[PDB]
Amino acid sequence: MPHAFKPGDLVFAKMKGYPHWPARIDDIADGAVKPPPNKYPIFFFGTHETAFLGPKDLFPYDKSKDKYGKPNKRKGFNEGLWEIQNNPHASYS
Repeated sequence: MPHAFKPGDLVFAKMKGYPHWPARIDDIADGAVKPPPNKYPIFFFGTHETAFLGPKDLFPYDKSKDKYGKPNKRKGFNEGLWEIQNNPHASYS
């Protein structure tokens, strides 16, 4: 059975106006800004941007990649695809 989302989890994350996007639940580093309650900091592969998102927007990677892991015109997306597949846990600082 599924647990709650934990930092390190790979997802497609859905933002308004963007397609399901390859991402990861990040850790909060010491002294860095904390997300609102019931939000997770999401690092988006390719764009390397952070938003805060609840679970309704978070699609587990393993299960969703057949639907969503296909290339896309969008800036950063294909880079995004490569990162999540090939090195999802690197520092892209």
